[PDB]
Formats: sequence, C-alpha cells, structure tokens
Amino acid sequence: GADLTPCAENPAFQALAKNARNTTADPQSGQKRFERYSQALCGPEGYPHLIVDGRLDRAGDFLIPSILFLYIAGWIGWVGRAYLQAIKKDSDTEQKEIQLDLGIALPIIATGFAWPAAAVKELLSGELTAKDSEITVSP
Amino acid sequence: ASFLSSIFVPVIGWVVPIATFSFLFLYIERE
Amino acid sequence: KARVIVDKDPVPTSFEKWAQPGHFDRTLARGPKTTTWIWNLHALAHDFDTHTSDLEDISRKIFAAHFGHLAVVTIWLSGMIFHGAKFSNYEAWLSDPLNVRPSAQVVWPIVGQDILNGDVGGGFHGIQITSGLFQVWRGWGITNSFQLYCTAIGGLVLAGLFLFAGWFHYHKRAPKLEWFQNVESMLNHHLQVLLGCGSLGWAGHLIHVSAPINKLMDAGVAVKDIPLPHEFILNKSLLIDLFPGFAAGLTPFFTLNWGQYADFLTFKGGLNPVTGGLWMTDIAHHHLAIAVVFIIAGHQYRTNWGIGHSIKEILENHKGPFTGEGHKGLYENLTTSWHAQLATNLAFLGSLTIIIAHHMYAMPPYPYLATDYATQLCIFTHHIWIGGFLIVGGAAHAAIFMVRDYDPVVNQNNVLDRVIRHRDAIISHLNWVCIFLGFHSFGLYIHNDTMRALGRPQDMFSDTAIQLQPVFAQWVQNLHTLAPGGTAPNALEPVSYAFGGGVLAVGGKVAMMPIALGTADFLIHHIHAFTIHVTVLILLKGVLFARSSRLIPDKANLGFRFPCDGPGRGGTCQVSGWDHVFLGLFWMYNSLSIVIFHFSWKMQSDVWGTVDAAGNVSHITGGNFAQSAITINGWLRDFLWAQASQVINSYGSALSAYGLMFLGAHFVWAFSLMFLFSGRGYWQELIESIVWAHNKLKVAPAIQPRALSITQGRAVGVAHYLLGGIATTWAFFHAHILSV
Amino acid sequence: NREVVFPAGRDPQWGNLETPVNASPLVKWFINNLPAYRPGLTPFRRGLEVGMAHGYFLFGPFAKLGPLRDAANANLAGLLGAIGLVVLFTLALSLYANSNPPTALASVTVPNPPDAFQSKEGWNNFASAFLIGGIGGAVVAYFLTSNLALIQGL
Amino acid sequence: QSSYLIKFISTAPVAATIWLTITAGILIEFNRFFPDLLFHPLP
Amino acid sequence: SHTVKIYDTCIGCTQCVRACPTDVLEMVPWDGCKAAQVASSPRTEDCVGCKRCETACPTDFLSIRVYLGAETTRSMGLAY
Amino acid sequence: LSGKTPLFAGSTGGLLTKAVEEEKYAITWTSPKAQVFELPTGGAATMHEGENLLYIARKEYGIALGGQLRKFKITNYKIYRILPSGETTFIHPADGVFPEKVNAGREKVRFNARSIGENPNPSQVKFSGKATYD
Amino acid sequence: AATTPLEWSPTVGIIMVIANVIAITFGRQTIKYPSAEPALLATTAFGHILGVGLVLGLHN
Ligand code: CLA
Ligand code: CLA
Ligand code: CLA
Ligand code: CLA
Ligand code: CLA
Ligand code: CLA
Ligand SMILES: CC1=C(/C=C/C(C)=C/C=C/C(C)=C/C=C/C=C(C)/C=C/C=C(C)/C=C/C2=C(C)CCCC2(C)C)C(C)(C)CCC1
Ligand SMILES: CC1=C(/C=C/C(C)=C\C=C\C(C)=C\C=C\C=C(C)\C=C\C=C(C)\C=C\C2=C(C)CCCC2(C)C)C(C)(C)CCC1
Ligand SMILES: CC1=C(C/C=C(\C)CCC[C@H](C)CCC[C@H](C)CCCC(C)C)C(=O)c2ccccc2C1=O
Ligand code: SF4
Ligand code: SF4
Repeated sequence: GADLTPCAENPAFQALAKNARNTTADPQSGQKRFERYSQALCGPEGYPHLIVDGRLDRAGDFLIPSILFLYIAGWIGWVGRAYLQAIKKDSDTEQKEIQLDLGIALPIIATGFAWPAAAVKELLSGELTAKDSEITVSP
Repeated sequence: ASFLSSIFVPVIGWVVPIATFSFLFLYIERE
Repeated sequence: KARVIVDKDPVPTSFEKWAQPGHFDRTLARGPKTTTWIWNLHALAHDFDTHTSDLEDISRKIFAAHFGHLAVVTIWLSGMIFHGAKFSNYEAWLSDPLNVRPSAQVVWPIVGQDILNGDVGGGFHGIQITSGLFQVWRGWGITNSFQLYCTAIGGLVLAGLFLFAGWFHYHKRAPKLEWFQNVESMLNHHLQVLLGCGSLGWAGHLIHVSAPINKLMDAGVAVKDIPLPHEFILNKSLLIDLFPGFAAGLTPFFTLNWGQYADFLTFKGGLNPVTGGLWMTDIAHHHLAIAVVFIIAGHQYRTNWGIGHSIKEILENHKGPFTGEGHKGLYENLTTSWHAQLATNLAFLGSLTIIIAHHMYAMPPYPYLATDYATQLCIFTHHIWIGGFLIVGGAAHAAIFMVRDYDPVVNQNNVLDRVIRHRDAIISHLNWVCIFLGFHSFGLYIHNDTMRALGRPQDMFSDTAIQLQPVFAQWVQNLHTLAPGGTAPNALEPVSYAFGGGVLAVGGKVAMMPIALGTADFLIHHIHAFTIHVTVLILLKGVLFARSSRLIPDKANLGFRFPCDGPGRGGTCQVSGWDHVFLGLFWMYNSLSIVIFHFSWKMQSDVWGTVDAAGNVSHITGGNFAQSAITINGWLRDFLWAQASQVINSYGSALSAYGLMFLGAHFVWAFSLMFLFSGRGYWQELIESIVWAHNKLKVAPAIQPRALSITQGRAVGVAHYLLGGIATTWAFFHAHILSV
Repeated sequence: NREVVFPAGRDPQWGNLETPVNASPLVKWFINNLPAYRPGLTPFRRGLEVGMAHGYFLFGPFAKLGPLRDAANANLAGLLGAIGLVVLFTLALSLYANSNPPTALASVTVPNPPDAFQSKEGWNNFASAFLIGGIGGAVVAYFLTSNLALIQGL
Repeated sequence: QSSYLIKFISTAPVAATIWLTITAGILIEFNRFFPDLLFHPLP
Repeated sequence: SHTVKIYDTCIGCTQCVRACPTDVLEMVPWDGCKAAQVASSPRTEDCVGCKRCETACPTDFLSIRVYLGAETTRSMGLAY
Repeated sequence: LSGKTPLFAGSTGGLLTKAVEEEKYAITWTSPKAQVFELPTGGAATMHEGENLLYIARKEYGIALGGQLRKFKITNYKIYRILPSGETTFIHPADGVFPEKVNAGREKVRFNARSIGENPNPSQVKFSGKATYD
Repeated sequence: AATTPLEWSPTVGIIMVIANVIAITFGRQTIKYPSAEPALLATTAFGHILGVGLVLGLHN
C-alpha cells in the first residue's frame, strides 16, 4: 500500500464507472468490468493498481498468472526438447525439422502435462545437462 | 575594453585557420 | 509467321512436389543443412532463370504465373465492391454525398475496437474510407446494393477463369517459344482490343448508363425515381428527353453528320458545377476518340500478311553520325531477355502512375471527389508512391539484363555499347548536376533559415525579399487560361482551374482554384529536381558499372547479387548492381516524400478550404505556405508539429487506430536501423554463445542456425525503413485530413 | 554521313575521346589561346590577364547582392570584399606553388604541352601577377559602376 | 496422393498457421464471453 | 605489402591460385612425402587483399591467411 | 613487344595519367579466329587473327581478360609491366608453366611450418619489431 | 458553338472515292511486301480516314 485507496470507495473510480464504454457486444460489459475491479486497489487517478508483493491477499494479480504461465510454457519447451531429441536418432534429421513427423510429435504433445516430473527426473539423474568438455567452444 | 572582442574574434575565425592550415598543408605535403 | 504452337501435357499436376521443397533448384533440393537454406528458398522461388536455361521453360512459368496474379487482383477488386454491397452506407451516401462520409468497413464488437466504428454518417457505424470507391460507383451509375452484389460474384467467377487458365497452360497446353516471340502480333492485339475496344466499350457504358443516370441524379431526383439502365435502352423516350441527339439515331454517324451528337459528345473541358467532377459527356467523348486512335495505331506492324512494319527494320534504320549503328541489336535483346522488357515496362508504367496523380487532383474526373479532400489527398499520395517503387524496379532489371543476358556480339558499336564506352562522362557530369542542385535548392533554405534567426528577414529569398519567381511556369499558365478562345477555340472553359480562371464552389467547399506559383514553389520544384537526379545517379550507375568497373574488372562473374568482392582495394562494400538499388530506394523515398508534403501543405494553404457566398475562400492553414515554407523550421513548426495534433490526440476517439499505427510506424523505422548499421559478423558470434546454451541443455537444432546473409541484412533494413516510414505519414495524412 | 566521335589520337587504348566539344576547330582555338595556354607569354603575363578578368568578375556578387547592397556604401563593399577574396586566391597559389606541384596535363584540345607550369617558379610568378591584376580589375569595376550615371550623363 | 498432401500440411508454415490460428481463436473467443480479466478475482 | 602467409594444413587443392585476381600465389613442389604441390606467395607486392584465396580454401580453418598492412597503388586497386 | 591493337572506337574507361608517370601494363595473346570479346573496362572489341596486343592500366584487367579468353579456348596470354622509362618485365607466366600447375624450379615462400593455432600471442611479442605471423 | 457538321450529299462520296484511289496508287509501289495471300482491303480503309479527314476538314 502506497498512495492509494480501496477501489470500491474511491470517488474517481466511481466517476469513471458511470461511463464505462462496454467493450464486447454485451450491453453490461462496462458495468460488469468495474464491478470486479472494486476488489483491487486504486489510486487518485481512478485506475486500478496491482500489487505483485506475493501476499496471498492479492495473488490473482501476478502470482496466479505466474503459475499458469510456467506450466504452459514448460509444456512448449519440454515438447520441443523431446521432439528434437527423438529426431536426432533418426536418419534424416533436417527434413523432419521442416516437414514435421506428426506421428512422432503428437504423442509427445499428448504428454507434457507432466513435464515437471520428467524435468526433476532428468535433473536428479539423466540428460538435462551435457558435460562442458563435450560441447563446442571457442578458443 | 570591449574593442578587444572586435580584434580577437576575427583572429580566431580568419587568421588562425589560415595560418594553421597553411603550415599544415605544406607540412603534410613535404618530402 | 504468326501461328498457335502448343505442347500437349508437358508437366503433370501431382501434389508430390508440394511436399518436398526446393524442387525448382538443385542446390536447395539436396537438403536444409542450414537456416540460410530457408531464406534462400524464398529468394529463389521466382528466379526462374536460375532454375533452368531453356527459354521455353522460363516463359511458360511466367505466362502462367501472370494468370495466378490476376486472380489475386480480381479477388481483391471483387472484394472491395462486395464490402460496398453488404457492409456499407453507399445507398445512403447517394442521398446526401456532402454530409455523409463514405464507409464500408465494420469491425466487430470485440475488445475495445468498436470505437473505430464511429458515427461516420447516415446512421451507419463504420470506418471512413479514402480509396474513393464510392465516387467510382457513382461514375458507373450504380444506385442500389443488389447491383453491386452481382458485380462481385462476376469477379470471383472471372477469378476462377484466370486461375483455370494458368493451370490449363503450364500443364496441359503450353505455348512454345515461337508463340511469345511474335512481338508484332502481340502489340497489335493489346493496342486494338485490350485498349482500343476496351475504350470503345466503356464509351458505350458512359453514353448509355453513366451520363444519362448522373444527369438525372445531379438534377435533384430521388435515387429510387431513377430508371434502371436497361430501361433507358428499351424506352428511348426517356433518353431523348435528356439528350435529344439520339432522336436522329445512328444515321448521323454513318452519314458523317456527327454534329447531331453534340449534346452528349461535348468538348466543354471544365468541371460540372453541381458535382465536383468532369462532365460525363466530355468523358463520354473521351474514350470514343481514344479508341479510334488506338484501333488505327495497332495496324502498324506486319503480323503475317505482308502489310505493316517490322520493328527490326525501324530500329536499324534510325542510325546517325554520332551513334555508330543506332538501335541495331535492341530488338534482339528485347526478344531474348525478359528482364529487358520488364525494365522498360516498369519504368514508364511508374512514370505513368505518377502522371495520373497530377492529372486527377487538378482535373477531378469523378463526382464529388474534389470536395472529399481525404480521398483526394490519399489518391494522389497513393499512385505517387507506387510509381516510385516501379521506377526503381526498372533500374534493377535493367542491370540484371547486363550481368545475365548481355551479348557483346549483338551490342557492338550500337547505341548501348556506345553508352557504356563513355559511362565516366555520364556520371561525372550528373555528379556535378546533383551537387549544383543540392547547394542551390537546399542552401537557399539554410540562408533563409539562418537569416530569420539573425533578425535579417530582408536578406532572405522570400516574396518581399530577393524573390526568385517562376516566370517560365507562370507564362505557361496564362496560355492555358486563354485556351478558351483562340487556340483550342471550341473549348469553353480551360482543361483545369489549377492553371487559372474562376473559382468553383460545391456546397461550402472549394473543388479547385488557381494555384499561384511564387518563390516557395520555385524552391520546392528544384528540390524535387535535386532529389530525382540523385536517385537516377545511384540507379544509372548500377546499370553501367554492373558489368565491370575500374576497381573490379570482372563484376559480372560474381553476379548481380554479391556483397563485397573482398575487403581489399581499400574496401569494395556495396559495389554490386543490387546494392545500388538498395541505396536508391532511400533516395526514392526521400524524393517522393517531399512531393506529397509539397502537395499537402500547398493544397491546404492555397487551394482547399471553405468558401463564402461572396467568394471569400477561408483556406485551411491560412495561406502560411508562402512565408513559412521558405525555411526548414516552418515545415517543422507549421506542417509537422501543428497538423500532427489530431493524430496524438486521437486517443479515446474513432481515429485512435491512426495514432497507434502512427506511433507504431516509428518503431519499425528504428528497428530497421538494427540491420543497416550492424553487420553479420557480430550476430553470428552472438548466436554461437546462444547455441552453446542449447548444446548444454540438449535443445540443439539439427538445422544449424546462422546469422542472416549480408545482402539480406541490407534488404531486411530497407524493407523496415520504408514500411516504418510510409506508415507514419500514412496515418498523419489520414487522421489530419479526416478531422478537417 | 559518317562517324563524328573518334579515339584520342590514333590509340583507342587511352581514355579520352575526340568529340565536337573536345576537338572542334572553334573550341581548340579559344582554349589554346586563352592566357593559361597561349603561346609566347611568360608566367607573369598569364597571371596578370587571368587576375584582371577575375577581379572584374568577382566585384559584382558582393556589391549588388551582399549586405549593404541597398545603401550608399554598396559599391565600396564589393571592392573590399573582392580584394579579400583575391588575396585568398593569391594565397592558395603560393601554397600550391610552394608544395612542389607535380605537373600540368595535356589533353586533346591542348595537344602540345600546355605551358611552363612544371615548376615552383612558374606558379609563384603566376601568383604575384594575380594579386596585381586581380586588385586592378575590381578597382576598375568600382569606378565604372559608381560613376556609370556620370558616364551616361555626359 | 493424400500422403503428399499431409506432408504439405506438416511443413513449417502450414503447421504454424494451423496451430497459431487455433491458439488465436481460443484467446479471441474466450475474450468475447469473458470480457476483461485484468486479474483473477479472489474470494 | 599485404602479407600472405601459408600454413602446414595445405593439401594441394590449388583452389587458392585459381581465385587470385592478380596472380600472387604460385604452386611449388613439396619436397616431403605429403604431395607434389604446396602453395606459395612469391609476388606478394600485388596482393590487393580481396580474400578470394581464403574463401576457396577447403580446410577447417585456413591454410592461407592474408594479414593486411601498408597500402600502395598496386594494393588499393588505383588505375590513376 | 609486338602485336596489333583490338579494333574498337575507344572508351573513357581505359588508360589514365598513371600510365605516363608510373607502371602501365600490357597483355598479349594470339587467336586463330577473329571473335568479339568484352574489354576489361566496358565496351566490346574485335580481335585480329595474329598477335593481338592491348595496353591496360593494371594487372587485374589482364587476368580478368585472360579468364574471358579461356572461354574462347585461348591459353597463350602474356602480361607485361611497362615502366615510364620503357623498361618491360615479363610477369604473369613467370615460368613456362602456369601458376596452377606445378613446376620443379620454383621454391616455397612465406610458408609457416606450424598451424594457425600455434602462432604466438601478441603480448609475447611487443616492442620487438616482429609480428605474430612470423 | 459546335463546329458545322455535314448533311449527306453525293459530293461527299466523291471525296471518299478519290481518297481511296490515291491510297491504292500510293501503296502499290511503296509497300515492301504487297502480296501475301488483302492490301486492297487495307488501302481502302486508309482512304476513308483521309476522306473523312478531308470531308469534315474542308467544312469548318
Ligand atoms: C568567426 C569569424 C567571422 C567573422 C568575424 C566574420 C565577419 C564577417 N562576415 Mg563572415 N563568415 C564566417 C566567419 C566570420 N565572419 C564563416 C565561418 C562563414 C561561413 C558560413 C562566414 C560567411 C559569411 C558570408 C556568406 C558573409 C559574411 C559576411 C561577413 C561580414 C558582415 C559584416 C556586416 O555587417 O555587413 C557588411 C558590412 C560592411 C561595412 C562591409 C564589409 C566589408 C568587408 C568585411 C571588408 C573586408 C576587407 C578585407 C579583409 C581586405 C583584406 C585585404 C588585405 C588582406 C590586403 C563580416 C566582416 C558578409 C559579407 O558580405 O561581408 C563582406 C557575407 O555575405 N560571412
Ligand atoms: C561609326 C562609328 C562611330 C561611333 C559610334 C563614334 C562615336 C563617337 N565619336 Mg567617332 N569616329 C568614327 C566613328 C565613330 N565614332 C570614325 C570612323 C572616325 C574617323 C573620322 C571618328 C572620329 C572621331 C573624332 C575625331 C572624334 C570622335 C568623337 C566621338 C564621340 C563624340 C560624342 C559627342 O557628341 O561628344 C562627346 C560626348 C561624350 C558623351 C563623351 C564621349 C566619351 C568617350 C566616347 C568614351 C569612350 C570610352 C571608351 C569606350 C574606352 C575604350 C576602352 C575599351 C575599348 C575597353 C562619340 C562617342 C569625338 C570625341 O572626342 O569623343 C571623345 C572626337 O573628337 N570621333
Ligand atoms: C490444380 C492444382 C495444382 C497442382 C496439384 C499443381 C502442382 C504443381 N505445380 Mg502448379 N499451377 C496451378 C495448379 C496446380 N499446380 C495453377 C492453378 C497455376 C496457375 C497459377 C499453376 C502454375 C504453376 C507454375 C507456373 C508452376 C507450377 C508448378 C507446379 C509443381 C510444383 C509446385 C510446388 O511444389 O509448389 C507449391 C507451392 C505452393 C503451394 C504455394 C503457392 C502459392 C499460391 C499460388 C499463391 C498464393 C498467393 C497469396 C494470396 C499470397 C498471400 C501472402 C500473404 C498473406 C502472406 C507441381 C507439380 C511449378 C513446376 O512445375 O515446377 C517445375 C511451376 O513452375 N504450377
Ligand atoms: C512487375 C514487378 C516485378 C516483378 C515481376 C519482379 C520480379 C523479380 N525481381 Mg524485382 N523488383 C521490383 C518489381 C518486380 N520484380 C521492384 C519495384 C523493385 C524495387 C523495390 C524490385 C527489386 C528487386 C531486387 C533488388 C531484386 C529483384 C529480383 C527479382 C527476381 C526474383 C525475386 C524473387 O525471388 O521474388 C521473391 C521475393 C521476395 C520473397 C521478397 C519479399 C519482399 C516483401 C514482399 C517485402 C514486404 C512488402 C509488404 C507489402 C510489407 C507489408 C506486409 C508485411 C508486413 C506482412 C524476379 C525476376 C531479385 C533477383 O535476383 O532478380 C534476378 C533481386 O535481387 N527485384
Ligand atoms: C541530411 C543528410 C544527408 C545529406 C546532407 C547528404 C548529402 C549528400 N548525399 Mg547523401 N545519404 C544520406 C544522407 C545525407 N546525404 C543517407 C542517409 C544515405 C543512405 C541512403 C545517403 C546516400 C547517398 C548516396 C547513395 C548518394 C548520396 C549523395 C549525396 C550528395 C549529393 C550532392 C549534394 O546535394 O550536394 C551537396 C549538398 C549538401 C552537402 C547539402 C548541404 C550543404 C550546405 C547548403 C552548405 C554548407 C554551408 C557552408 C559551406 C558550411 C561551411 C562551414 C565551415 C566552417 C567549414 C551530398 C553530399 C550522392 C552523391 O554523392 O552524388 C554526388 C549519392 O550518390 N548520398
Ligand atoms: C548554396 C546556396 C546559397 C546561395 C545561392 C546564397 C546566396 C547568398 N548568400 Mg548565403 N548562405 C548559404 C547558402 C547560400 N547563400 C548557407 C548555406 C549559409 C549558412 C552558412 C549562408 C549564410 C549567409 C550569410 C550569413 C550571408 C549570406 C549572404 C548571401 C548573399 C550574398 C552572396 C555573396 O556575397 O557571395 C559572393 C559570391 C561570390 C563572390 C561567388 C559567386 C559565384 C558565381 C555566381 C559563379 C558563377 C559561375 C558562372 C555562371 C559559370 C561560368 C561559365 C563560363 C564558361 C563562362 C546571397 C544572396 C549575405 C547576405 O546578406 O545575404 C543577402 C550574408 O551576409 N549567406
Ligand atoms: C559569348 C561567349 C562567351 C562569353 C564571354 C564572357 C561572358 C566574357 C567574360 C567577361 C569577363 C570576365 C570580362 C572581364 C574583363 C575584365 C577587364 C576589363 C579587366 C580590367 C583590368 C584592368 C584595366 C586593370 C588594370 C590595372 C591593373 C592591372 C593594376 C593597376 C590598376 C589598373 C586598374 C590600372 C564565352 C567565352 C563564355 C563562351 C563562348 C561565347
Ligand atoms: C569556368 C571554369 C570552370 C568552372 C567553374 C564553375 C562553373 C564554377 C566555379 C565555382 C566557384 C569556384 C565558386 C566560388 C564561389 C565562392 C564563394 C561563394 C566565396 C564567397 C566568399 C565570401 C562570401 C567571403 C567573403 C570574405 C572574404 C573573402 C575575406 C574577408 C571576409 C569576408 C567574409 C568578407 C572550371 C573550374 C571547370 C575550369 C576553369 C574554368
Ligand atoms: C539482427 C541482425 C541479424 C540477426 C537476425 C536474425 C538471426 C533474424 C532471425 C529471424 C527469426 C526470429 C528466425 C527464427 C524464426 C522462428 C523459426 C519462428 C518460430 C515459429 C513460431 C513463430 C511460430 C543478422 O543476421 C544481420 C546480418 C547482417 C546485417 C545485420 C544483421 C542484423 O542486424
Ligand atoms: S588476397 Fe586476393 S590477390 Fe592476394 S593472394 Fe589472396 S586472392 Fe590473390
Ligand atoms: S588449402 Fe587453400 S591454399 Fe592450400 S592448396 Fe588448398 S586452396 Fe590452395
């Protein structure tokens, strides 16, 4: 909290709420917007402010979006990492990169929901990191 | 002594460039 | 010996080659060992000359590729009129073209973007349009939506026919090389049928449909009261009431009593007072005169009946004392190389497109176009830019002819060989002209810009001071104002009120008035000449020196597209014909950008503005052009800083997208500077370190990643530099003029 | 009719080309008999005639277009301003002369060796004459223009 | 043949266009029903 | 002027000599049992420095380098 | 030095003041036929049936021309260096054998027995007057 | 004021006739490749232009 008030009681917020300019086709989209934003904290200007402190009182701001991202993003990286590794054993690696082998990819895309488990498994004992001595380097 | 500005300003704009570029042009072109 | 020669089923129609890429080339067909293969795939897709050497295979691809291109244009053109049918206010716009703004685009009620569909007018919520399609349809005599709905389906049908043609030709029925080489037959057909008959046909539509219907519409009748076009043809009583020349019929035509058609084949040469635009009868008489000239002109060449000219004989017999063998060998170059034909067609087509933009603003040829300053400004600006790009493309393919298709045996002591053998004198003098103009075109601004800051307005190059008047143009102006009477006697009013004459006012607006030329126009016209000469120097140099130079004797062997030819000899950076085109585009953009700026401020200051009943014309910017356009700070202040107020303040209103595209355009311009200033060497070493992190975590790509090629980094930059530049003034021109 | 453009001399290997502007009868006389190429003159007389032509030329721009052009001392400013420009022109010759200038070139229009500008002495004597004739040409143009009303008034 | 058509769809652009349009349509369609979503409302 | 130095990784492909615009490089017999040909750079004074020799070398890294140095009329490619 | 000039009208691209003052070059070749060949600096020129001779401002023009001559199956091209005092020196095929082909009489020059990785660092060699590439 | 047009008259036809004859005499000698099958159809067409050019041109 710094130079702010609750959004529900702030006058400048209520001033903007009367003229909300509904976004979607729904007529009440404007009033429905300002209703939910009353929970957040607002400043003198009348717009809401988010606090990414990490306090559980206000976690929907950044913390819940933060967790939802990393589960989605690690899905993409684990899938890409596994699809790239599976191709390397095959003969024609470069063509499969451009012309995707969907038979190999979609089973991998079916997985990835449990990417944190496989990540920890490779970290504890496996292939998450190659040795520095066996990687190309400049002089 | 405001008259000094009338004598020292153009010396910086005309006399100094002419003398310096004259010697340097001969110095760089010497053999 | 014109003949239809065709090969039956050369190329199959399998989907096999779709899957495997790089089929067209052998080097790419091997495999994608590297990411540069991806970029090279697109850069070599249309390089048919690199795929094969047989001109039959090249021409068949080109002739069929054109058909697929036409389908794209027809789908586009059919798409525009379709939007006018379903989502538009055109039917309401005809009821009041002066109070309702034109709109045909509607964006859906999704996140925050319903604002763009503001109250454009006529109970319709849509984006305001500046292409001017509404004025064209009125010139076409279209008064209802169902009529437009029919034309759109016809274009889509026509699109499939063109699409069917390219399939039928490349695969099933491929012409041989002889079919394309009969130039004398091609030129007769295009001049007579495509241009002559097409012009003659449009005269029929104007005479029967547009001219009568528009003559009822400007009178004041309701849109519903107007009969349909077929009603005019069947019922001649309605046609005779407006144009009584039709009562005589077609007999005055055959009997050479052509004066009976004077009612609807006039030569007034002025603008219609009611609707700002040329007279439909004058336009009706236009195409009829054009068709006869084109139909007659196309019979010049032989085309296999012994009667006509051989172009080879015309060119060879035009030798002279100064030119050794004259135009000998040019016919062979133009009949054995597609790039030479492409260079000539592009260059003069681009100059044509610029020439259109100047005619249209002074001679508005559509109804109510002049009063719509937004349509008029973007229309001029549009074709001005497209012509600039096409001219630069002409120089590129002109140079590509040299490296690829030049035959020294043919070009021996001819007009071209003689040009290359004194190329130093051509460029050295053009170099002198470019310096002379840049000093005496821009230096006069600095002298004014410097003097006004020193409090010496008497020492400037201004209308009260030393003024350099454009006497030559003012003389040519008076000859046009006096063409009514004397020379061109039958003309009642001059070809345009821009040259001079009385003012024309439609509603509260001004369609056109005399454009007075003073000291400011004398300077800017020289600025244009300065900037035009320099891009010619950049482009012309690439053409002559593409084969060889004093620095590089063997430049053709390296090709048209090579980065440097080494770092020695000082530095050979950007020595190819390609890099000249890369540099010329910035100067093309520099030159062309002042033209539209010269147009915007002059027309707003001197021409356009509200007009009173007493003739008092309250111009938009208040005549500030004369005393402010002489200094650079005046443009920065009065043009850029002032007129951009509508753009930045567009937030929270219907024009908010222009403020966004305006601001976003500056980004892409600056993002261009990554690739122009930098070099491939730094970026490959950066990717090296990033590849290590992937080799660490075993995310290493099989396709080894490499930085972009050198010529690509230059190409990628100029693409951004121009896109980010043009989009900026695009939004500034739009948001400013649309508010005012 | 037959060709008008020929190679410089008999050799086509060399760069220059014989053209009307380069090798006409009229142009060859004018250029070769200009003081910079005229035969039978000393280096001093060449610089005098050249300067006398230039002082008369340079007086005009300063007077009728420089500052104080619309004043009583307009013509006087042209004389002093021109002399200051002639002195810089004179100084430039002394530097180009006192820096061991390489050579003078021979082109088609001036086929023979042009003159004895092949040494420091020829250029230095040229410079001394430029100042003498250069100042003279400006002084002449001043007295005529200032007293042109009288000369017509006669 | 159909085997050749599948390879064309599996290439980089067509696979990217098909996938990105699907991810785009989801965010697009979700945003018309659930309008704003500045944060997660916490009970 | 521009020094052209050759190293022991040569294999006698001769692709460097064919690329030289000014004929600076000349193959010479390797007395050892490697091959009957190894490159040389006798007329180094005419080295303009366009690095065409390096682009044509098939080694991992070059068997022949071109270390730039002092400039001359022959090196700067001046016909005047 | 003997030969005939290729027949062409002339060209600005060609010999300049440098030839009189320092080191003009020349190229000689003999062809059985009389074809048309592009010159080093712009233009096109015919060639006589015996002992063609052309003067060129640099050495690069000649070898660039010689490569074009090889397209016409002409392999006897000799380049000279003519000084202002008239001194001529036979240069390009310095021996009877071309450079790409090996000849026993030649000796290796500017050869380093080591690989590039084995060269010393610059800090090891500073103020001595020697370079790392030695 | 529109230019004066021409009512039909038999005198007009003689100009079209004579215009064709001069064309036939002009082409028969100077045409490089007169026969290929034609030229009679073509030379008569040019006479109509010259005729229409003279016919309308005379009366102004
Ligand atoms: C930094 C030093 C400097 C100084 C002190 C000056 C001073 C001057 N400049 Mg100047 N100038 C400079 C730098 C400088 N400049 C640079 C760097 C540029 C390049 C942009 C210019 C470009 C420039 C232009 C383009 C012009 C001037 C002019 C002038 C004069 C205007 C005076 C006036 O009110 O009207 C004039 C008032 C008068 C009473 C008449 C002036 C008479 C002159 C100055 C007499 C000079 C005598 C001369 C030195 C004789 C020498 C002979 C001897 C060697 C034997 C003034 C003498 C203007 C001018 O016309 O001067 C003649 C002019 O047009 N300057
Ligand atoms: C056919 C051409 C021609 C012309 C235009 C003239 C014109 C003139 N002659 Mg003349 N003359 C001619 C042929 C000509 N002459 C021939 C063929 C002969 C031989 C018989 C003469 C013999 C002759 C004599 C004997 C005299 C003249 C004089 C004059 C001037 C008297 C004007 C006057 O009324 O009092 C004077 C009015 C004035 C306004 C003062 C005039 C001041 C002079 C002309 C200024 C000249 C400056 C001059 C251009 C400088 C030359 C340098 C330049 C080349 C760079 C007048 C300018 C008389 C004279 O004394 O003139 C000065 C005089 O005594 N003439
Ligand atoms: C009816 C279906 C059909 C089929 C199966 C084929 C099959 C074939 N054609 Mg063919 N062709 C067709 C229709 C067809 N064509 C039509 C209708 C035309 C006339 C335009 C042509 C014209 C044509 C030419 C001129 C050539 C071929 C070639 C080929 C062969 C290689 C094509 C390839 O792999 O590239 C597959 C490429 C694509 C699928 C991309 C095509 C993109 C389209 C045409 C344009 C899209 C424009 C779009 C609006 C731009 C938007 C940009 C922006 C939004 C991002 C292959 C046998 C080539 C050949 O034989 O090589 C030797 C060749 O040179 N065809
Ligand atoms: C009639 C018009 C026309 C035609 C038929 C051609 C045809 C050709 N040109 Mg060409 N050219 C033209 C106009 C034309 N050009 C113009 C106007 C210019 C000046 C800009 C050039 C400049 C030019 C150069 C510099 C080169 C060619 C080359 C070529 C050849 C190969 C090009 C290729 O592989 O295509 C494929 C091309 C690409 C994939 C590049 C894509 C560029 C995109 C479209 C730019 C983005 C613009 C877009 C509107 C931005 C907004 C949308 C975006 C944000 C999504 C081919 C024969 C090349 C060649 O080697 O010829 C032998 C070559 O080096 N041209
Ligand atoms: C504002 C930036 C700028 C400026 C001023 C220039 C200037 C020039 N460019 Mg250019 N150029 C630029 C940006 C710029 N460029 C960019 C960004 C690119 C990349 C696309 C290029 C690419 C480019 C090419 C490819 C070519 C040029 C060429 C030219 C020259 C044209 C000749 C001319 O106008 O006379 C000179 C005019 C000026 C210098 C204008 C200002 C001069 C003022 C009025 C005079 C100064 C007053 C006074 C004397 C100062 C004295 C001060 C004293 C104290 C020393 C000129 C030197 C062409 C060329 O060289 O052909 C001859 C050419 O081929 N340029
Ligand atoms: C490059 C364009 C340009 C031009 C045309 C001018 C013109 C002028 N300036 Mg100016 N100025 C410029 C750029 C320019 N300026 C810039 C860039 C700056 C900023 C530094 C200034 C700053 C400036 C100041 C501060 C002042 C001027 C002044 C002046 C005026 C006096 C000129 C003078 O005395 O020079 C004298 C010129 C000469 C002695 C040389 C003239 C060369 C001639 C014309 C050559 C002709 C060649 C011929 C046709 C070919 C021969 C062919 C043969 C075969 C026969 C004049 C109107 C003065 C003024 O008061 O303005 C009213 C003044 O005080 N200027
Ligand atoms: C037609 C023609 C032309 C023209 C010409 C001209 C334009 C001329 C120039 C002019 C000039 C540019 C002139 C000048 C002159 C000058 C003079 C006239 C001078 C004077 C001088 C004096 C007289 C001086 C003396 C003195 C001295 C020296 C010292 C002391 C003082 C005194 C003063 C005594 C030309 C050739 C281009 C080309 C061809 C044709
Ligand atoms: C004829 C001829 C030619 C040509 C030329 C031309 C065409 C042009 C030139 C140009 C030039 C070459 C120019 C110049 C100019 C300059 C100026 C523009 C200057 C000015 C100055 C001033 C203004 C200053 C003043 C002053 C002084 C001087 C001192 C004191 C101070 C003062 C500042 C006052 C040639 C070369 C080829 C050759 C020979 C003959
Ligand atoms: C930045 C820069 C680069 C590096 C630029 C690069 C490598 C551009 C890379 C473009 C994209 C990002 C490549 C990867 C695209 C992905 C395969 C797409 C992923 C798929 C999803 C988007 C669907 C150069 O190579 C260069 C060369 C010469 C002069 C200047 C420069 C220069 O400025
Ligand atoms: S740097 Fe150039 S000229 Fe020198 S040896 Fe290498 S390729 Fe030949
Ligand atoms: S390794 Fe390089 S320098 Fe050695 S022979 Fe091969 S191409 Fe020539």
